[PDB]
Amino acid sequence: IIIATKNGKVRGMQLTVFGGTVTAFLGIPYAQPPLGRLRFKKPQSLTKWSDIWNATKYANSCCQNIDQSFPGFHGSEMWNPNTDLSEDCLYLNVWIPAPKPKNATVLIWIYGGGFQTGTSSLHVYDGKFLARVERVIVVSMNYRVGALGFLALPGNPEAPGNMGLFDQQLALQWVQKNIAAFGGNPKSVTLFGESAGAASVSLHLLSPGSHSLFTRAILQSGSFNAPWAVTSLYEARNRTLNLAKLTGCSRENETEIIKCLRNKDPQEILLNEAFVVPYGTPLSVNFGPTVDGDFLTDMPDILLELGQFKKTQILVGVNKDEGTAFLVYGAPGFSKDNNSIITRKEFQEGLKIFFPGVSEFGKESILFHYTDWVDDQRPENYREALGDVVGDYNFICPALEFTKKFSEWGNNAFFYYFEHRSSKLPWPEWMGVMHGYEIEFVFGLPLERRDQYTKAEEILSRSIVKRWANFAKYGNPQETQNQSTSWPVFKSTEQKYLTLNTESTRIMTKLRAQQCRFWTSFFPKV
Ligand SMILES: *[C@@H]1O[C@H](CO[C@@H]2O[C@@H](C)[C@@H](O)[C@@H](O)[C@@H]2O)[C@@H](O[C@@H]2O[C@H](CO)[C@@H](O)[C@H](O)[C@H]2NC(C)=O)[C@H](O)[C@H]1NC(C)=O
Ligand SMILES: *[C@@H]1O[C@H](CO[C@@H]2O[C@@H](C)[C@@H](O)[C@@H](O)[C@@H]2O)[C@@H](O[C@@H]2O[C@H](CO)[C@@H](O)[C@H](O)[C@H]2NC(C)=O)[C@H](O)[C@H]1NC(C)=O
Ligand SMILES: *[C@@H]1O[C@H](CO[C@@H]2O[C@@H](C)[C@@H](O)[C@@H](O)[C@@H]2O)[C@@H](O[C@@H]2O[C@H](CO)[C@@H](O)[C@H](O)[C@H]2NC(C)=O)[C@H](O)[C@H]1NC(C)=O
Ligand SMILES: O[C@H](CNCC1CC1)[C@H](Cc1ccccc1)NC1c2ccccc2-c2ccccc21
Ligand SMILES: *[C@@H]1O[C@H](CO[C@@H]2O[C@@H](C)[C@@H](O)[C@@H](O)[C@@H]2O)[C@@H](O)[C@H](O)[C@H]1NC(C)=O
Ligand SMILES: CC(=O)N[C@H]1[C@H]([C@H](O)[C@H](O)CO)O[C@@](O)(C(=O)O)C[C@@H]1O
Ligand SMILES: *[C@@H]1O[C@H](CO)[C@@H](O)[C@H](O)[C@H]1NC(C)=O
Ligand SMILES: *[C@@H]1O[C@H](CO)[C@@H](O)[C@H](O)[C@H]1NC(C)=O
Repeated sequence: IIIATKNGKVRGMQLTVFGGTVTAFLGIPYAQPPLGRLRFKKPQSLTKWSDIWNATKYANSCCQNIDQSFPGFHGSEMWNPNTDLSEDCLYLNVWIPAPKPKNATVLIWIYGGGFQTGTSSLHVYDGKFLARVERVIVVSMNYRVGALGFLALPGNPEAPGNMGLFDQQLALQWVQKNIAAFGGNPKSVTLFGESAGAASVSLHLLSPGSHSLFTRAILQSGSFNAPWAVTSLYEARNRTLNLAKLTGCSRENETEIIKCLRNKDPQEILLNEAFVVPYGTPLSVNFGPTVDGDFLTDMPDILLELGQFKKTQILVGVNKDEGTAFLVYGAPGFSKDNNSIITRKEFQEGLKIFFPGVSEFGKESILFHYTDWVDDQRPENYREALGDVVGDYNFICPALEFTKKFSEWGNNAFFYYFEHRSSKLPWPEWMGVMHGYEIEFVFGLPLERRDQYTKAEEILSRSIVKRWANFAKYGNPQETQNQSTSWPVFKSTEQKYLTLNTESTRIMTKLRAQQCRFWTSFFPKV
């Protein structure tokens, strides 16, 4: 099956999914390759081609550093890129149902990875199940990460910043111009992403250039007001200058530096990205979004607080154990290969790792709020406390605060709390319901009866997929049929949220209330 797009014909391939068929278009280009003089610049528009572009395999992933902490371990390596790294990486994928739909709701995925890593070709991002089961069209794109996607000299178009966000945006534009030819409805587009993907989604709700490119938004374990999500104009300059010094590209003509950095191999630039931060943490975002004055006209907390954003429905949520994944990438006494019972002194040293530039008093205050023990004798007390600290500060409390702020301007919001630990999850049991391990269920992998998921997980994925699709299609994430628990809207007074798990789906109120008052009211003062 061949589809004419605005720049030429693309050839797809046919997949067999659950005694049915999905048509996949893998690796459609959506921009000029950002090579040569185009490196660091905004994405540029594609010239027409006259042949039939063969979009039958995933394209190159964007250049990025690889996580090497656990060679050969599936828990880490399932996130590493699975196509060639290349600067020539601006491509996207389309999964359309067979038979070709008439006017199908579109779902556009934006992956995470700290704005430094990630790729759409990952196994847990396979959109074929969603196309098959719910008859939506699924789209995902590669966008530039790390310095190549977010190096910033504010105002200088040679490296203005937010390039990777503009990559995402050009891809949203491609869906507006072309998805009708695939049987998709450009007027029913829902963005969803996880982690830095989710924070990207939240920034598309703030960027005026994106408002007409989508209908609704879903934010999984991430939002722009998370402390790791935005780099300051200060740090972006200090980081850019450090990179120039590390590469021997220190000049004075601000442009003669970009020229110099444009003659370096991608590998030299990736080498030096690690040391532009003076003190890194497991959550360091060396090169991320900035207030460029183009994609983002003001500091996003101000836009949020004053209601300057797209008015539409949002779906937001977090996992029970967001913080534990990061503990084994640096904290003392932690190991994925033992139960990581840490002492008080280990805990204290762990705060220095995750809060390097924070005062003695700031760290004491974290210790104080999180070491009032419901039982003071439990040996896991400090191990659990450190994960909760990292998770509440870095994910859970910023997401709650985004949802409160956003819903105060009249729009329906739905909040979930994911607390099912995958039965195939390769990390140890003390790490719990980890960051990123709801994605399997959102994409419907447990629906594959061949895998090792239980029947309970098939049913739970089955409802999540239904709820997500009903949110994309109708702005209302109900499962109206198998007598499901009704998901209430998140109001700033009541703060009702839905818990997702295999046993019992319940309505609760005011998640992590005590913890988030500390992080969102007090801690910003220090
Ligand atoms: C494709 O469907 C659209 C209508 O879909 C709606 O879009 C949003 C308003 C969303 O919020 C939901 O209500 C729906 O999913 C049809 O759009 C029409 O397009 C013509 C121009 O082409 C325009 O003049 C009409 O006003 C549009 N109708 C509406 C209700 O906005 C479109 O006709 C459908 N195309 C098909 C079925 O081929
Ligand atoms: C802003 O940048 C300076 C310079 O960073 C140093 O050089 C880079 C190439 C890279 O290797 C960094 O890791 C270096 O630290 C920072 O100042 C340095 O601070 C460290 C300790 O904090 C000190 O040992 C160095 O001698 C300092 N060098 C210089 C030139 O000042 C500075 O900390 C950065 N951040 C801030 C907030 O100023
Ligand atoms: C859990 O393991 C950590 C990490 O040690 C590594 O993993 C072990 C499973 C084993 O293979 C070690 O040889 C590895 O180096 C332990 O932390 C170490 O503890 C010792 C003494 O307490 C200390 O000298 C080391 O510096 C620590 N290593 C670190 C912090 O990286 C930890 O004690 C183990 N805990 C339990 C409960 O088993
Ligand atoms: O391998 C990172 C975990 N971090 C540690 C840094 C040293 C590599 C993560 C991939 C992963 C691992 C285990 C379980 C689930 C996902 N993906 C990113 C990331 C990559 C590089 C730099 C910063 C970040 C960052 C920052 C905040 C949130 C998420 C992430
Ligand atoms: C594009 O693909 C055309 C048809 O390819 C068919 O499917 C692919 C996946 C292969 O398995 C091939 O053997 C099949 O015939 C080719 O005829 C054409 O040459 C290709 N063009 C380019 C530029 O690759
Ligand atoms: C070093 C190593 O691979 N150790 C063990 C792994 C991992 O520690 C965990 O899966 C989390 O990493 O898990 C087992 O205990 C398990 O119960 O399957 C078997 C294996 O010996
Ligand atoms: C030097 O900087 C100026 C702006 O200050 C710029 O116009 C000029 O092009 C730069 N030099 C070169 C060789 O590009
Ligand atoms: C509802 O239950 C039936 C089994 O009785 C199942 O086949 C179907 O997939 C379920 N639907 C949803 C949306 O969970």
